Amino acid sequence: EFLHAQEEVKRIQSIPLVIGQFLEAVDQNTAIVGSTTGSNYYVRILSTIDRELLKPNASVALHKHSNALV
Amino acid sequence: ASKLPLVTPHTQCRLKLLKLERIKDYLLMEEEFIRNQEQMKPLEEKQEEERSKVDDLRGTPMSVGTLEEIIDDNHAIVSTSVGSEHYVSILSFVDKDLLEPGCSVLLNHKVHAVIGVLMDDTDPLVTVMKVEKAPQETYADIGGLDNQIQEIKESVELPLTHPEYYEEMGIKPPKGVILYGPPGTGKTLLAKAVANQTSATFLRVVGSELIQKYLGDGPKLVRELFRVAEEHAPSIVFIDEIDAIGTKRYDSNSGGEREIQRTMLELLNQLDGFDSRGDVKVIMATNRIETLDPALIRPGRIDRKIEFPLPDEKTKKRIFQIHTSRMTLADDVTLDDLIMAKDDLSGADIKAICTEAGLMALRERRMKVTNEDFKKSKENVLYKKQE
Amino acid sequence: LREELQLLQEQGSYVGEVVRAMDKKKVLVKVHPEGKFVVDVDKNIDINDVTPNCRVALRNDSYTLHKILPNKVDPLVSLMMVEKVPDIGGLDKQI
Ligand SMILES: Nc1ncnc2c1ncn2[C@@H]1O[C@H](COP(=O)(O)OP(=O)(O)O)[C@@H](O)[C@H]1O
Repeated sequence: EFLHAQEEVKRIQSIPLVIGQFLEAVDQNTAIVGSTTGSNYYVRILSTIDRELLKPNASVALHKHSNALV
Repeated sequence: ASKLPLVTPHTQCRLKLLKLERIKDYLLMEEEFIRNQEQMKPLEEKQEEERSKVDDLRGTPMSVGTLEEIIDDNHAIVSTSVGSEHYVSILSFVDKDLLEPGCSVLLNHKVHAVIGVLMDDTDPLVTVMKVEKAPQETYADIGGLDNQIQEIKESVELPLTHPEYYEEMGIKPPKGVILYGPPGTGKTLLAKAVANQTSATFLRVVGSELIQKYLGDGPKLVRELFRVAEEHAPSIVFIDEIDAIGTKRYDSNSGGEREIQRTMLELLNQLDGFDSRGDVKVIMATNRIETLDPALIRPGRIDRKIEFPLPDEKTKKRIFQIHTSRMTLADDVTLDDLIMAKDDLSGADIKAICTEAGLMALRERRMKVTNEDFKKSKENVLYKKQE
Repeated sequence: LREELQLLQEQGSYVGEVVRAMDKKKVLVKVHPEGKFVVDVDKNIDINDVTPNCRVALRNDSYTLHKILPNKVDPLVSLMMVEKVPDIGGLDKQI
C-alpha cells in the first residue's frame, strides 16, 4: 500500500509546473524559493525529494496554482 | 487647543482677569456637566464600538500609497508603489489637516480608498547638519568677551528669553550678525557656547562643502537648509566660513566660479527675498571681513558686525588658567613668565601651550609639571606662529 | 502520504520582511518586489517577538502572519572580523 502511495502522488506534476529556483529551507519539509516570476515565496516540499540535492540555489520546479517544491 | 485667541491687554488688566475667570468658570461647567454623565449613566459605547466598527470597515493588508494631488473634498489622486494611479475618495477618519502632497497613505484593496495616513520619518539632513545636543563647554570657557556677548545676547538671547521689550514699541530685533577678527580667536567657542546655553534649535554649517561634482545643486543645499531650519522649530542658524565662499565678483569669470556666484546669489535672495521668514535666527562667522559682498553686508540681512579683539595680559591669565585648570601644576611654574611677556597671543596659542605641556611631560612620562614645560611649550607655539 | 495530495494543492504562503511594527498588534512589512503593507499579527505570535528586519510567514488572502521565519545569518556576524592570535625590516621607528 505504501508503494501504491508513492506512485499516486506523481499526478501533481503533469509537466507544466513552473521553472523556479530553490533558495533556502527554514526547517523540516518547508523552504523558501525565489521564482523566475520575479517574486519570492515561502513553500512546503514533497517528502519524495532526496535532501542531498540542495545547496547553491538549484533549479527547481513549482506548481502553477499551489507553487510548491515538487 | 485654541480655546481663546485674545491676548490684546498684555498686562494684568481687569479685562484679562474677567476673561480668564470666565473661561475658567466655563471649563468648570463643562467638566461638571460632562461629569454628570458618568454619574447618572456611566457608559462605554464609544470606545470600541466606533473604533472596532471602522477597524473592520477599513482593511488589513493596508497597502501604503503615495499622495499625488488634492481635489475638492473627498476624492484625490493617488499613486501605487508601481505607478498605477487611482482617483479614489478618502474617508472622514484620517487627519485632513496633515494631508499634503508627497505623503504616504493607507489604501483599500477593492476600492483602494484612502484609509489612514502614515506619520513621516525624521529626515537624514537634520541628523547630518544639526548639532544634536549641547556639544561643549558653557560660559566658564570664555577667555574674554563682554561686548561680543552683549551684542549676541540682546540680539538673540534677550529677545527670546524676555520678549517684553520688542512688542512694547513694536520694534523688531536686528537680523544678521557677522563675527570677525583674526583667526584662532574663539569664534567656534562662542558659537558652540550659545549653542550650549540655548532654548531653540541650532545648526552648524561649513562652506567648503557647497561644491558638487554634479552640476548646480548648491542652492539646492541652501534652500533645503533654510527649509528645514524654518519648518522645524525656532531655528538658530550658524554658518561658519563664508569668507572663502562668498567674497565678491572678483573677475566675473565662468566655469565653477560663476556657479558659486549663483549659489551665493540663492543664499542672498533665499537669505531674505520675499515674505520674511520669521523665527529664523541667522548667525555668520568670518575670519576676514573686507572681502565680503556688500549686498549681503547691507541692513535687512545683517545688523550687527562684531569685532573680536585679542587681549594682552588680563584675560590671558584666565585662559592659561582655564587650559591649566584640569591639569597638575608643580610649584616650579608661574604663568606670568609667559603671560606678562606678550600682549597679542591668541587663545588658540594658550591652548597649544597648555596642551603642549600634556605632550612634553608625558611624552617622557615625568611628574606633574615643570617650568621648562611651559618654556618649551611657549617657544614651540612661538615657532607655530612664526614658522 | 495518501493525504498530502490535497495538502500541497494549496497556495498563499507569502514571505515578508518587517521594517518595524506599531501599536494595535500591527507591523509594517515590505514584499519582495512590491510595496509596504500594514497587516495583522498571528494569535500565536508575539509583538515583542517581532524584531525589525526579520522575515515572516504571510498569508496571500489576508496577509496574516503565520510564522516569523528565522534570519539566514547576521551578515556582520558571519563576516565577523578576525580576532586571531595577535603575535618588519623598515618599520621600527613608527613602532
Ligand atoms: N579667549 C580664549 N579662551 C580660550 N580659548 C581660546 C580663546 N581664544 C581662542 N581660543 C582657542 O582658539 C580656537 C580658535 O577658535 P575660532 O576663532 O572659532 O577658530 P577660527 O578662528 O579658525 O574660526 C578656539 O577653538 C579656542 O580653543
